[PDB]
Amino acid sequence: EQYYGTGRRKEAVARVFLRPGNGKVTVNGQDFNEYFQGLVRAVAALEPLRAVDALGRFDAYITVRGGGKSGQIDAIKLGIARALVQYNPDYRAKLKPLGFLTRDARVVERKKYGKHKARRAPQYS
Amino acid sequence: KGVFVDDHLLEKVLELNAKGEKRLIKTWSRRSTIVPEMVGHTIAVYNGKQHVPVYITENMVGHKLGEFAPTRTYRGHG
Amino acid sequence: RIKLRGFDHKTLDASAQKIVEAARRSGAQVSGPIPLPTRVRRFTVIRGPFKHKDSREHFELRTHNRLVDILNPNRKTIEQLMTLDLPTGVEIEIKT
Amino acid sequence: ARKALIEKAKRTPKFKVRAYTRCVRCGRARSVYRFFGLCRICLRELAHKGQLPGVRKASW
Amino acid sequence: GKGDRRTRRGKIWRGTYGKYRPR
Amino acid sequence: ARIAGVEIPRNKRVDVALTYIYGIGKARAKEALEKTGINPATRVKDLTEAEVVRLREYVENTWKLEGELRAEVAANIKRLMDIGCYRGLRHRRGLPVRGQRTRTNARTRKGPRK
Amino acid sequence: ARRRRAEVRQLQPDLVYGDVLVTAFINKIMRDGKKNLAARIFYDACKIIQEKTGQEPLKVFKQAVENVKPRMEVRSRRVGGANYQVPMEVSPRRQQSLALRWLVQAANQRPERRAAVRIAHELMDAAEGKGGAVKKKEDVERMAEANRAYAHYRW
RNA sequence: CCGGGCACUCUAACGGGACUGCCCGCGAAAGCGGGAGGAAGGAGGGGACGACGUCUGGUCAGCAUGGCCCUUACGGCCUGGGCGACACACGUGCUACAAUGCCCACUACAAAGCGAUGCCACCCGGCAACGGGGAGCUAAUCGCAAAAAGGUGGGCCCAGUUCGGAUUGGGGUCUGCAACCCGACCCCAUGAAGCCGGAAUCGCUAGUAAUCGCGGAUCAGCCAUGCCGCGGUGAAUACG
Repeated sequence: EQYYGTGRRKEAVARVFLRPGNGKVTVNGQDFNEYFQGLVRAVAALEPLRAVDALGRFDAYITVRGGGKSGQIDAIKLGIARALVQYNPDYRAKLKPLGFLTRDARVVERKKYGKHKARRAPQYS
Repeated sequence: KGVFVDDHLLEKVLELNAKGEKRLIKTWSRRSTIVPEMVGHTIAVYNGKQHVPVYITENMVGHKLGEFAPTRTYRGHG
Repeated sequence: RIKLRGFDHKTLDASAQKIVEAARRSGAQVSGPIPLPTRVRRFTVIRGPFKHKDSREHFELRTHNRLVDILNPNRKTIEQLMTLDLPTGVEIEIKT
Repeated sequence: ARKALIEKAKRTPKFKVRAYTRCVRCGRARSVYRFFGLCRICLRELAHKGQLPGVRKASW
Repeated sequence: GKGDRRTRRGKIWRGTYGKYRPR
Repeated sequence: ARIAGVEIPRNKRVDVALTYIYGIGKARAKEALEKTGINPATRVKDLTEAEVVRLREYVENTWKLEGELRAEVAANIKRLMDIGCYRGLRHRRGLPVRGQRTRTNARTRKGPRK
Repeated sequence: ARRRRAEVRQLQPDLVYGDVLVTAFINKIMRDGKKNLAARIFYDACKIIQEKTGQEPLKVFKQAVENVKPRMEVRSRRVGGANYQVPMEVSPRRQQSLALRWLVQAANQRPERRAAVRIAHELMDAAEGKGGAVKKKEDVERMAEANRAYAHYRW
């Protein structure tokens, strides 16, 4: 019925269900275009659908929790690049060579005692 | 609602103005509010070192006690 | 609802498989070890006695919560778990 | 003014604002951690000896 | 901005409400 | 003149114009639009004598305002400095009233330094 | 990079035209990270390359880059006891950064009302020979060659 | 939301995994370049840890401690003041000088924590600070709580300005015995400098800088723009 992909990228959680068909997209109970309005990074995690030509092989149901607007986006990018290699384990071809797999450990750093914002050191004489 | 005057001074005050209006009450209460009976007397208020007297008038009723005997000595710089 | 509090987890996780293992042998039917998100209290301290704000250090207080439920209660269940193996540093809780 | 001072924190006086956190093994007035009852340098040397129940040195 | 109390950005930075930012 | 205590602000809106007067900021201004019926939009040239002599009839009547208020606040100094009163004693000094440090900064009550 | 060669990061394409040089201008239009505001101002002004002088927002940008990219530059070096500005060919990577950057500066300084409004204008004029970045490119280039007296004073 | 379910998400314990281990290139070896598979490769990011020592570095004012000295006072209590003074001088910073902006409505998406004479849901009264009433939580189940920016679409129109919030006047609240000296928070009005800064100088290499909001500690309250954290948007460049 579905195809499932676990997505995260920097304190974000994006649960995807590549339920086949037309290509309509809902996250958290609304069209992808309603939620993600304004955003130009918002077109998007539907790009893994552009690495296996399947804009017209899948509608989408997604749940998402954490981080922010464009930080959630990169989660569904791991959530749509995983829900396609699950459907066709022969589709990681043109997915990891196209770099849509993996999961970026690019996390915001612990603020350091002394440096005003992790590294932005105090001004001295 | 709320107005604060110590009440060790307003005790003398309503005992002094009552029992024949004198003046010259020395005190360590600049925290008090100069209630309108104090009008026309002489309170010797403590700024820390000195008991500066004040001749109480109408021109300053809802006013406090310690603005009226400033703690610091300025005169100038140079 | 046997809400097990504590500081040390390795001592706390030996007795929450103890009132887990032993009530199952003594009734039914033991909710497996559930781990609550540990509530952390930190202490950041100027290492030196005087001035030296530039140099400090980090100390934390990890008090990890643990809940466990008894499904079909029974007698002998609260008398097998009336007298229980300690350890010196674990917190209990009884409900239903 | 120091010891007769630490005595003065032990005896709550005329008002409830007028109380403060002095210290126990330290007579220390500042940086008093009330949870621990300990005064930043009280705290730290006993945290390293381990006389503080499950108080770890962090690292993350 | 964040130092002009009499507005929205002024209360927020500050941690306050009133008219220009209410609850 | 034009309106109120004798001030003039056209080419902008009416409300923003009523700001430009002494004794009306952005709040008292939109409370005058309420009590007269003018709608803050209109660009002052775009107001007709009626709603402008309506404007006045209310605003020239309720508050004070120009000429005065300058004198009214000043008599809260005329008395303050003639009184005790420390607060009027640092009006006699040209010094900050509401309890700030003077060791440093404190410039807008003294002017650029010397 | 006393040690290494200092890694050159690739950029993303831009979802709208899939161009790694369109992300590179939008990053230099950026300010305070607010990239969502950085991206409108292109397509706000790309629309201004389309409305005014009906053409190709893809191609007016890519010309305005080659119309501000400086082939010869001069950096000052210390010899004898002298401060000689050395004639050198500014590398292609230096160019990209050099092209885009003047392009934001010259545009920001413009006397027009909205941000993109300028952005477009500048891009148009750069390809047309007459911009603000276009003066600056010739300034550097003829600042060089005026200094070919220092050509073997090049590393 | 009920049932109902652990697959998820999440939680928090124990495990797994990277080893230049596999190939190609070169090298006497070690080792470097490049390849594949890989979530991540070549210390994967950060933390913690900082050698014999140096600076007669710093703290007798945290504490202890040799000695000197004071023992109706250099002890001690107390009321009030000072530690906040202001002709000036320098450091760290805050908010700015606007339109990649401010203003107003409305609409989304965090994380870390802290919550009993506490966090205060929700009504009622107040332009409000707040003031009543009042529900729930020993807290992943109640509460702080709003994130902000952002997005929508309207206001402003280059104005020392709907830029900027100093200053002062007045009326107010809350804490507290007590806000003259000396508190914050609120309402009205006053709306100064400042149109980006001489000579000089500081920080930072990737999720860093920039920018944005949130907590906590100490704390009755508070003069936090400080400090210790948390995450949101997210770059520039590196010939040498």
